[PDB]
Amino acid sequence: GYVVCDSDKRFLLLFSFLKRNQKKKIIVFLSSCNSVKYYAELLNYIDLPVLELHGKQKQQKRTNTFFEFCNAERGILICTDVAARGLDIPAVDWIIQFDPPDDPRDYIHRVGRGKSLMFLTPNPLNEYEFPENKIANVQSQLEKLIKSNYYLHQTAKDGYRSYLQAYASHSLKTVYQIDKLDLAKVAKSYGFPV
Amino acid sequence: PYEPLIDWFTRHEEVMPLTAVPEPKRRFVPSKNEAKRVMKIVRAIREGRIIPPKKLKEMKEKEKI
Amino acid sequence: AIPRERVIKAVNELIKFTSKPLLEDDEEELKKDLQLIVVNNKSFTGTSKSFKLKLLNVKHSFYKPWKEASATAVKDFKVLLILKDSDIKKVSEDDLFDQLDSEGIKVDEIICGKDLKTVYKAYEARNAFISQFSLILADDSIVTSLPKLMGGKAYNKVETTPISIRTHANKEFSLTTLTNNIKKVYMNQLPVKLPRGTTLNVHLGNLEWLRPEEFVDNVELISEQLIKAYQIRSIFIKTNRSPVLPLYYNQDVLDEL
Amino acid sequence: RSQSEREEEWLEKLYKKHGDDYKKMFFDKKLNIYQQSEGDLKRRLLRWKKRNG
Amino acid sequence: NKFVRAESIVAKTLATSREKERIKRVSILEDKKAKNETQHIASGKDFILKITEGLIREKTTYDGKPALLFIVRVRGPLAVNIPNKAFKILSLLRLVETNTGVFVKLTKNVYPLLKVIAPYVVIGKPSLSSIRSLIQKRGRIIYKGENEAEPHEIVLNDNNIVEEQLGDHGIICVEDIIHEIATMGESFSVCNFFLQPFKLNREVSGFGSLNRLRKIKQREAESRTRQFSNAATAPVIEVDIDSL
Amino acid sequence: KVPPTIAQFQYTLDRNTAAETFKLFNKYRPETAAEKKERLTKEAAAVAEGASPKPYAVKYGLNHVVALIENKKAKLVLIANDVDPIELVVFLPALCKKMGVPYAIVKGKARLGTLVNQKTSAVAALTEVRAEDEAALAKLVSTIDANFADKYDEVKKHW
Amino acid sequence: EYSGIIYVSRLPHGFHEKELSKYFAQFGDLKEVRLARNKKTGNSRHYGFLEFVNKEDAMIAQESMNNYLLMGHLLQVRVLPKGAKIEKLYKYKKRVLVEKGITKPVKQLKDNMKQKHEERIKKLAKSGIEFKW
RNA sequence: CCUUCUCAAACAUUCUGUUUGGUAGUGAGUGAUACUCUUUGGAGUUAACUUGAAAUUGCCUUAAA
Repeated sequence: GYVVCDSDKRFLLLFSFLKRNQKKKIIVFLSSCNSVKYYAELLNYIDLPVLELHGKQKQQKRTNTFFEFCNAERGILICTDVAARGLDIPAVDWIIQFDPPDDPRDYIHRVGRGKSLMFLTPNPLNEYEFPENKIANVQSQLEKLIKSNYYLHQTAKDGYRSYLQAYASHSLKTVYQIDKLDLAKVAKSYGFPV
Repeated sequence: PYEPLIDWFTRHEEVMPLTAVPEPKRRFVPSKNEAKRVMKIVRAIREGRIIPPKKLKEMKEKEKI
Repeated sequence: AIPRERVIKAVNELIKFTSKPLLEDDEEELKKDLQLIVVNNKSFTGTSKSFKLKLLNVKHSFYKPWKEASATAVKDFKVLLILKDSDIKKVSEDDLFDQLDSEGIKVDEIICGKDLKTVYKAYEARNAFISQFSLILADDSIVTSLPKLMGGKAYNKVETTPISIRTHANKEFSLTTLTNNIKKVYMNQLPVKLPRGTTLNVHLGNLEWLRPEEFVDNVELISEQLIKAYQIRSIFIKTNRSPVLPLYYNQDVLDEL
Repeated sequence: RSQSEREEEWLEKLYKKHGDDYKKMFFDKKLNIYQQSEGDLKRRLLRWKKRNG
Repeated sequence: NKFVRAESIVAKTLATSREKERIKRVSILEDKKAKNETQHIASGKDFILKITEGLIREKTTYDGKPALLFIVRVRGPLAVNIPNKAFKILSLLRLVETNTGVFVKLTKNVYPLLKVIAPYVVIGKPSLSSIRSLIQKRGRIIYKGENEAEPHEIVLNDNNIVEEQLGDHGIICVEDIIHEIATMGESFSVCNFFLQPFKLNREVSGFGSLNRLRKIKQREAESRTRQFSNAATAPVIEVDIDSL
Repeated sequence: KVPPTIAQFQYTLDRNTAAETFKLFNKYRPETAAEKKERLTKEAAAVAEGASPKPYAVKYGLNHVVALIENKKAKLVLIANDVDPIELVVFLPALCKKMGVPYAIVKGKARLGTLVNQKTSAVAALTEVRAEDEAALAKLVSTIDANFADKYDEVKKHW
Repeated sequence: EYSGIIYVSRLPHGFHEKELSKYFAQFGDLKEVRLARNKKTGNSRHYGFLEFVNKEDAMIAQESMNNYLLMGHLLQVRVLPKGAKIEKLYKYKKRVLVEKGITKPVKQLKDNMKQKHEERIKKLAKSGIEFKW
């Protein structure tokens, strides 16, 4: 149904899932195609071998990687909302959209084709009670990791920005620029909101 | 004549930095000015016009006795 | 010699007790996993509260699958090496990987005695440093100095308290003495503390590791080394707050009281 | 126009470590300090290969 | 009469905590070494470190042989107040004053007491010239003044003063005192309490331009040429007294 | 008679706090022109025959600092009260308040110069810090926010 | 109003009644000083109370020590109103173990162990577990 | 505003192996049944977790001027 998490504990909770669910086939959805260019660099760097799908990469790569995910057994991909339209795989158990969606109505059609949940503190199936203590302590490791690579500083820069630009180009009363930037920055690990 | 300065603008703290200037590579990479100086002294040692710090001890171990 | 049949029957009852009818694994998974073998005596080390970890020899490694699928678990297994002030000046991490990837163990971080008293001296920085790691190794010399440098919270567990490793061939440091002793502690030894009281549990760890026939060999040799060295009272196999499994029961040690 | 005595020797260090794996080479820290991109790196390599092998 | 800052008053206690616990620790292991109850302690023997001059650290065990030492007062460590066990030994050796030397013989009874005062003293076996030059350069004698005054400590100027105070023990002159000090004899306990302590001048000996920098250079040379072991199996640091 | 944003100075940091500031700050000395030169000659000797990490030292140009506040790089800022044109700094305590950056007016413009190899400094700031002193800094900050920011909430008012 | 009794917290590691009495003596004649400690082992809870014979002395000490960075953690001092006196804080040393053991005969405790062991085998059967011997 | 108990033997040489002994910890709190002793008092143990070193009262002098 949904999980309630703050903008600090947002990617913290996501990273906590992907390590334990390495055996399974789960789907992570983002709003921007410039957000997945960050996550599919971090997780491949910290050795959770995820797959990368976005608009900014070439079509033959977009085909030959997504094909490999269909024929896999243990795999995991990161793809956007708009790029994953029409090509859905039954080989799935968790459909977990991370960002707020494009259409609040069309997402219902996206599910009933897998288990669905959202992430909302600023904003059928059951909610999920969440332990505060057992989140992974990889934040200061990431804070050291961001300010010492440049490439991951730039991809985080255009991860944070593109996410927040898509957050402002929404239509709902819930998703209308309420979330403070002192929390949203630590999702992409910053001392200042870029 | 002497009103207290009512801080009508500093009351509210800023979240983001003022400018969105992209950080340069050189702020993360080892400095190239340092590399320039080092590779200048390197030349000076090959030419023999700067005597190395290791031999400078040997020039005073033999002299001023 | 203890009966192996009662050990098989014990672990089978542990299988039945673990097969019983949230999105994170806060307590449910630990109470499922964590086996502990209790050993009772009339006053273990009765007056001296030393923090020595008795390295009980075991045929089969439980640290190995603890590595392989702590990779899947949220809390990762990483190998720490506390050394002395001349060692890091002499030996890098790359030489450790050169000689320990051959069998397949990985040294995560090497740590000086300087680092625990300057950079990791802040209490939250210290706690969050050590609690990340499960295997704590310390060169023989530094071990006695370590209750002060890493504090008491590092000693409340069995994981976070260090293991005394010898690195000195006739007081001279050698890499080889480290290379083979890291192997012996890792695959052939299980550490456990000795409290000043009566009760002692041995943290065998997760029930899921080493198919129950192997678990018999673990328990067998543990009793083969704890009853020979010390006179003891009682032994119980216990998963977290089960009705206990009385394994060994002695009536000839109590006569001296 | 040629390449520098150190630059060449630093390029040898890369090729003997990775060969033609520019991605791994670009994410390396021990040899690739000044975080030069693949295009910059491979250009230098193609040049170094022309004076050597 | 001055105000005492808070930082200093906590620093003194925080350092004496280390010193009280350290002295008790050495006291326990040395008590358990003498009673032959060496069942479960760190080490049941005695090492001596001899640091010479590029700084070679030797590790040699202490023999049962009686040796001749010249203990020199240091002033160390920083925030420490001396405990009861330090007040006692330094009263017996009469080394309450800083920059002050004394001669003692080292035996199996003397050596355990040496580990207690090791952060306060710098020890070592002197040579014949170190002893002989020291006595002919510095020397005090506490005896009566003109007619009334007692506490005059003057100087080893004469040999007839040596006659009047010692005499019948076989000692006649200052060089004979040097003989019974360099070579361990009968009259050593007689003349050792006759030259009570020595008055060594301090190093550098100033606060100013050149003297502060020279004190800085020597102060960093201290921690290199001397270590505080703090453990119950502390190897006794012996240094060159001919150089010192 | 003083307008409130002037003599928002003169209400400086106290004795015990001040020394403890320098206790931290003297740990973060920039290399001297002599030292920098020898370091590089040490490099040249070595690198002519046969790795390093980025070095923390405090930051010291008025420019550089006014860059650093407002960009969030700054953590602590030290601002000397007596300056030839006061105007050269009068905005600075407010700017910091506005970017939420912890600041303290220190006494002795020369005293800043000490910690930085220069004659004077007007302003120095500790941006990045070593691992061990990270806690030391953040506590100092709090100490400063108590005895300076909270103690003088009325520094923006009263002539 | 306020009273001579003071509250001090965030005390340094090893800043005891000896040094609380000695340092705050320089502010003036103190009446009565305490420090809360653990009973399991004799060490400070890092907070204590002390009283002055002068109320004005209490407020002067508070003015000068309210935020005092002292070896890794800043001293917090608070005045107390009329009432709320210094009551029950005892000097607790390191408490040692006392060896009360044998007294009862070996045959009594043996059959006590037999009773507890047979009931122990009769305990697993109460909740879904069957185990031999 | 000082910085912390930075290694010893007995046997064995497979280029270092075995055995023996060595550590008294910031405080405060959350915590699911077991262990022996004691005779009612908790005595001492046994998983785990929280935390900016957090907190409201358990009966020697040249390291100076």
